Order: sequence, then C-alpha cells, then structure tokens
Amino acid sequence: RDKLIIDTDPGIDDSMTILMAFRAPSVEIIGLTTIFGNVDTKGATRNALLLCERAGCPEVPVAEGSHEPLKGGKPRVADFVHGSDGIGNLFLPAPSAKKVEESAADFLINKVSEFPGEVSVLALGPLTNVALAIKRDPSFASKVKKIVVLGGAFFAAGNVNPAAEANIHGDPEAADIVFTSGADIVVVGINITTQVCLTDEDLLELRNSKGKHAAFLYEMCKFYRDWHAKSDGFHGIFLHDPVSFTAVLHPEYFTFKKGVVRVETQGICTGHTLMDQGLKKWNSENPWSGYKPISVAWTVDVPKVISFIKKLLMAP
Amino acid sequence: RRDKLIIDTDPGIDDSMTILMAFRAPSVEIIGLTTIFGNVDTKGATRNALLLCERAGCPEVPVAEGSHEPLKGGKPRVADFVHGSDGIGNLFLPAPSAKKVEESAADFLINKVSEFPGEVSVLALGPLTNVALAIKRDPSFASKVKKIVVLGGAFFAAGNVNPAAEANIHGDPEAADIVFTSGADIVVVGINITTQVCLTDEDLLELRNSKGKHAAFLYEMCKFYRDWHAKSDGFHGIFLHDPVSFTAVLHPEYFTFKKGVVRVETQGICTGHTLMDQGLKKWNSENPWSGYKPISVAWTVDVPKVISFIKKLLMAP
Ligand SMILES: Nc1ncnc2[nH]cnc12
Ligand SMILES: Nc1ncnc2[nH]cnc12
Ligand SMILES: [Ca+2]
Ligand SMILES: [Ca+2]
Repeated sequence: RDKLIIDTDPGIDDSMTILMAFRAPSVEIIGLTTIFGNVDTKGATRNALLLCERAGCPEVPVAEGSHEPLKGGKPRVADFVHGSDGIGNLFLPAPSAKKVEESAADFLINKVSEFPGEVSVLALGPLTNVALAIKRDPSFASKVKKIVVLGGAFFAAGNVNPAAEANIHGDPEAADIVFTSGADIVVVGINITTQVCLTDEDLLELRNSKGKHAAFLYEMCKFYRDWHAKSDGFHGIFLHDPVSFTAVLHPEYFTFKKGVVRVETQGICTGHTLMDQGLKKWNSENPWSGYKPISVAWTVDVPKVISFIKKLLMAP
Repeated sequence: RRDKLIIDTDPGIDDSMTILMAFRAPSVEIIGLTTIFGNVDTKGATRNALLLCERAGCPEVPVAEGSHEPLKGGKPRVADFVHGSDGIGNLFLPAPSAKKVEESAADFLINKVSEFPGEVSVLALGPLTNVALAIKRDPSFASKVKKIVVLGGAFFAAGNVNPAAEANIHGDPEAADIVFTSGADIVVVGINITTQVCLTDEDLLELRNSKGKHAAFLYEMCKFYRDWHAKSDGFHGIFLHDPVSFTAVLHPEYFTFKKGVVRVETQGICTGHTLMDQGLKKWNSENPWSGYKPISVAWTVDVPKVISFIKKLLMAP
C-alpha cells in the first residue's frame, strides 16, 4: 500500500476523489488536509470529516489548513460551481468526528518526516498548505515521494478567466513556491482534464449502478453538472480531481513532458501556469532558467482513465 | 485597382524578404515604409528600408522613421544574434542615396490613413510602437484604417524571446495592448502559425539557383538567419514569419481565423504574453478580457498554399 495524503477543498469532484481513494486497495490514506477554494477552509474541513464518516473511516485524521492565501485576505470561493456548502447544496447535518489539533502544514511535515520518500501528496486545491510546509521545512520537497497537482492550464484557456485555472488562481505565490521547490512533481492541467468527461448518460449509469456511494455521488453532481451546462455548455461533468488521482495510481495512462514551470503572480495574467519544454536554446537567461524541471501531463488515454474512474465510482 | 499598403517594419532579414515580395506583388501599392526598432536599432531599420526601396527600383517610395524606444522607454536591446549587427545578416553594404521623409512614422500613418479613409492597410512586422502612437494621437485612426495585419504574439504556444513572449510583442507590450484593444479591423499572425511555414536548406538552394530578381541578395542575407535557426531551434533552414503575415494580407483564404479579445501582459515574468478569450465559456463575473471588441486571430494555415505563394514572389524575375 502506497501512503497518501490528500490536500483538498471538498468540493464536489474532491468528494468523488476521496470516496474513490478510500475504495482503492493499493492506497493507504494517512490523512486529509483541508484548504479554501471551492468553499471556505472551515466548510472544507466539515465536508472532509463527513466523507471519512461516510466511507466508514472516521479515525482517518483531518487536519485544517490555511484560511487565506499566502498574500493574505479572505479568499473568494466558487459557490457558483460547488454550492454554498461546497457539496452541491445538500445542507447535510454536521459530523460527530473532529479535526486533529495540528494545522495541515504541520501534519504534512510530520507525516512526510516520519516516512521519508514513502508519502505521496495529492493536491486537489490551492497549494497554500504545501507551500507553507515547503517554507517551514526546506527539506520537505526532498522527503515527499511525489506531489501530484491538479492545477494549471498549459497552452489552454483557464476556468477562472482566460489566463488562469482556479487552484492556481486561489494562491499563485503558493503554486510558484511548489513548482520551483525541487520536489518530484506531476502537474495535471485543464488541457488534460477537459478531455475526460462523464456525460449525462454516464451520470445516469452511476445513479442506476450498485456503487456504495452512487446515490450521494449523483446528488452532489447535479449542481456541478448544472455549472458545466451553464458555463462550458457541456451536458455532464469534466473529471478533474478524479483524473489527478488516476495519475497517482496509473501514470502509464498518460504521457508527460519535463520542463520548468513558473506561475504569474501579478497583472492580468495572475495565476497563469507556463512551462518551458527546453526545446529552444535561449540566447540569455530568463525566469525559467536554473530551476529543476517538473513533469507536466501532456496526453491522456481517455478510455483507460474513464474505465478506471467508473470502476471505482460503481464498486459495491 | 491596387490595394494601398503601409509596411511598419524593423528590417531585419525576414522583413527585407517581405518588403521585396510586396514590391513585386502587382495587386499591391506600397505607399510607404515606416520603421521601428527590434531586429536592429530604428536608425539601422531606416537605413535598410531606404536601401530596399533603392534595390526594388522605387527610391521615391517614402520611408518614415519611427520611435527609437518602446512606449515605456529605454534603449532597446536588439536581436543582432538573429539578424546580424547591420540587421541584414552582416552584409555591411554602402549607405543609401535616398533620404527618409521629415515626418515621423506615427504622423505618416495618421496622414495617409486620413487622406484615404477605409482604403489603407497596415502590415505590422515589428514592435507596435508607431501604430499605438498613431492610435493615441488620433482617435479616428482605428476606424479609418482598412485593416491592420500584425505579425506578433504566440497563442497557446511558446514564445521566441522566452517561454512567455514573442519578440515583436515583447519589444513593446503596452503598444501591443493599445493596438489589440483599439477597435480597429485587426488580424494577428502568431508564432503558433509561423513555425508551421518553413524554407529548408534545399528550398534556400532552389532560391539561390532561381531567376529571382533579388535571389542572390535574399540567399546572402539568409545565411546568417539560417545559422541562428540551426543553433537555437535546431532547424536546418528558416521559419517564414514576416512573409506569412504578408500572405495573410493578400490571401486570407489560405488561413482559418478565430474571433476574440486579445490582451497583452505588460509586467512580471509573463511580460509580452498574448492571450485571447475565444468567448466559448460563460464567465461568472467580468475580467480583463470583458467589454473589448474582438479581433481576428490566425488559427490554422494551408502550409503548401502559403509556401507556394512566397516562393513565387521570391523567385519572380
Ligand atoms: N469553472 C470552474 N470550475 C471549477 N472551479 C472553478 N472556480 C471558479 N471557476 C471554476
Ligand atoms: N529567436 C528570435 N527571433 C527573433 N527575435 C528574437 N529575439 C530574441 N530571440 C529572438
Ligand atoms: Ca478541488
Ligand atoms: Ca520583423
């Protein structure tokens, strides 16, 4: 079993990913660390605690992270995508289980330091907790086995605005700290996730399936699917957080390009992710020179990724 | 019925090929060359444009010297490692006899466009400083210009200055943003298009051995240009960038275009980055791409048709 920490802002697709991860036998979830984005940090914590209870694992630690990005100030949350409660306006009763005392940043440092080179981090939200861990412990990057990042848009339009994807836009400074940290990183951008979809027909197949959480998953997805229809004009949902989970377990379902990634932190392109493939020899140094490259998902085997996700979502 | 054209340029090896092509094109009337920095300093660009008019047997064609620096200021660092110290591949030719006109490139653009409203097209082959100065000085310029075809930017593709930016836009980001948001009829030909259109070493030899009026001069300039492509891009030949934008003026049917708002990043690590909003996604709230008039971005190129048209003009006797 591969040790995994999920840093997340649940969040409808985050919730699908967490429930899938609990059902994946080759994965050991050692904790959930929460962040703002789809909902405020306190809402993300409440949802993560409820997911642990729903999965029949209320002992799995939930560590609450930063309430604000690194630059400071109250974050604007995607309630128009994930609902006011962050799980598609289901307004469910509060969990009985409680979060741990330590912050998400300290939890990340402690678990990674306890098992060096063995713990993988799946980052499903803004990268604030991961960047805080990197800044507080400068050896953190070298100790984490792998960091799989759902975020960015590589030579494709963003979802916040043309320039930026939501997780990166939520904390550009944190994202730039993570991408330049020297850790073994895999980045799954919008250029990849828009290729992997669950149509309305696929969602009905889930509702009618024998899946353990099929009814709950279908109910959350109604609001999420509605946003895709209203904004993207797509009748179904894009699978973003479940695609990054697929990249943890089955990196062979993708092809990757190695290159230095930088994040724009100011101006009209705040939150923009840009990779240097290194195919052109630059005449002089630039912001991409001297950093360690990271792995950027370039292609995706769509039938293989869809098959793997459907199998986990519909497992009894 | 010849189409009036002003070429705003920083010659420049591919700029020079474009100007000589434009002079051989019968359906085109070049009413002037306006110069800017980039490949070489503005002075060098002017000297080269004057020499091109003389070489083409048209020394009466006006050359108007433009800005010596971008809108934000500062002496520009020039691409001498791409186009040579003289900007034309280190040929170091004698000075022209013809002299530039008295008026600046910005005033020339305003005057010619006001003289023939809706008839003058502008082909922009360098940083957009002169065009932006014309737009700022005269608020009717944008409506009176027939079309502005811009060689610049990189749309969902790496730049050539650095991963973020293409050279012409990076030379003056503020000017580029002024042009793209001006409301004029604009066509932008980015790096995403021009890297698809090439002349191999074999194609260059075919030009040297041709009956082209300027074949010997074009081949001589291209030696330095080709060596940069081999060193930097690893390509044995040259990309055709400025000649592709000229092809977009005369044969827009050799391309497909997407309409959308284009904004230019002016600060930070992404200074000079060009980004279009195709408008296919309904945004929840307003953003820097909201409320501007969309422009035309070249999306695909019929490579055999574009190469055939360029070769025809370069090899015309
Ligand atoms: N379209 C979108 N999808 C997901 N999260 C978002 N946050 C803001 N816009 C978003
Ligand atoms: N490859 C390139 N072509 C033109 N101008 C440049 N300036 C910097 N790199 C350049
Ligand atoms: Ca998420
Ligand atoms: Ca040029």
